[PDB]
Amino acid sequence: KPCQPGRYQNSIGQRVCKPCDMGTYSRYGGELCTKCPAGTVASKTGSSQCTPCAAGFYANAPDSATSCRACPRGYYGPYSGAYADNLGDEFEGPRGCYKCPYDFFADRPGVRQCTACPPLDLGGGNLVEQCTEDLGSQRCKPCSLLSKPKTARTEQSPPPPSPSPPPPPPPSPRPPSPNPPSPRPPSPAPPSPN
Amino acid sequence: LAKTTADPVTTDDTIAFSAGAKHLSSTSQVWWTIDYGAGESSPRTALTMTNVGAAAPNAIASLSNQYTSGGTKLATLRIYDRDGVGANTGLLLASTTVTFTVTPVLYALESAVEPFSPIATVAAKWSFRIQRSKATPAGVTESIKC
Amino acid sequence: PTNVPQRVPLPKGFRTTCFDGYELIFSNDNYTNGVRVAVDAYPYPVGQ
Amino acid sequence: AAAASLQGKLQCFIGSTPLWDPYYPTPVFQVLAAAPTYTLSASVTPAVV
Repeated sequence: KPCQPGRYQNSIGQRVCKPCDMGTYSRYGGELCTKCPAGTVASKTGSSQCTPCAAGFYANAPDSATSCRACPRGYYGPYSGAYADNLGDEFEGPRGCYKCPYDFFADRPGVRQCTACPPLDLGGGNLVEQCTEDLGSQRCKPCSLLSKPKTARTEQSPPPPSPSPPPPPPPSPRPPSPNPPSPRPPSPAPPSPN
Repeated sequence: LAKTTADPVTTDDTIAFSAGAKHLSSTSQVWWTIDYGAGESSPRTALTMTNVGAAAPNAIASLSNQYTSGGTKLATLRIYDRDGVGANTGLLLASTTVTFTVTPVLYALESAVEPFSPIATVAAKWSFRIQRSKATPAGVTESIKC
Repeated sequence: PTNVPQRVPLPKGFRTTCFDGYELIFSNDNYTNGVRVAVDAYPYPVGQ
Repeated sequence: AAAASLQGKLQCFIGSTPLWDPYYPTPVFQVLAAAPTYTLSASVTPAVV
């Protein structure tokens, strides 16, 4: 009998199936447990599936993840499959959390729509724009303060989204009806009279 | 049969596999075919069986093939016992088919028009950038007709 | 953490895991939910 | 005639095999319309340099 999903066996003739490692899933059987592919997390031992965590959160580590947690305060996650690379800027990735720079801010890891600060109103009439000071800042600050022209950082453009999966192929044609059998043997000829 | 090149990216690179046929005792002339994703060998080659069953891999011709598309290959090697040349089908003995997945190459297309809003009765030029996945194979030119 | 065995045939009572806030007990007494109905019902103790 | 919503379709062939799978939809490009006029407004700080 094959080992039920959530366990594995790596030796011929073992009565018991060992439980899969934490942060790893298994299908029906499997010689070894396959770790969660890319930006997902299992978050439990012997789990049958690695759950692809929702947008606004990032996986602890790439591939082998323990628990997806919310992006930091000055951050946002536009895609579900957001995963920290664990090398380079701690908790940023190509599909991971971004800082929503200067114009935008979130300040409460809730949504991917980083808000473009609140434009404060001095008294009743005067209006002033608010810009952050360090890429993604928690609390906005009014403009005309702290050397605006310093802002020189790279501005990337998102790649196009992956296309839709192809439709399932047509099923195998059913077997044809059995052919008719050979006709029955004729009745024996009469004997010679006498 | 085992794949030597490994990491098969469909049409990229070359897919090489080297087989080895063992027979226990009474070793004689065998006919060995190779079957790719579609089509089998017409001459059906010719195997000479020299080693004993102890020595598993015998000297089989190392045939390589360049498949197409991302579909699974399921490379079959059928060995026909009797002849084959004289319009007589041989007997399947081993077969031992192995299948290996591959990774197809996707193409990207980006469009841009000029003028950027089409005025009535005004000519427009649509420029398209075509991007290839990974890199072009070495010494391989491709002519696209769009 | 606690391990969960793959599908084992168990007659009636023995239950691998209960759901949403119930502490598994290895007893013979008849339990529904977590409040009990009868006692010394099952011949051999089973997981309530 | 000038249209508001354009949808162009391109198909490419390296030899016989096409680049765009027929199962997958053909690429569609929305390239705007109506020939908008862009107005530019300036702001300077300070006036004299």
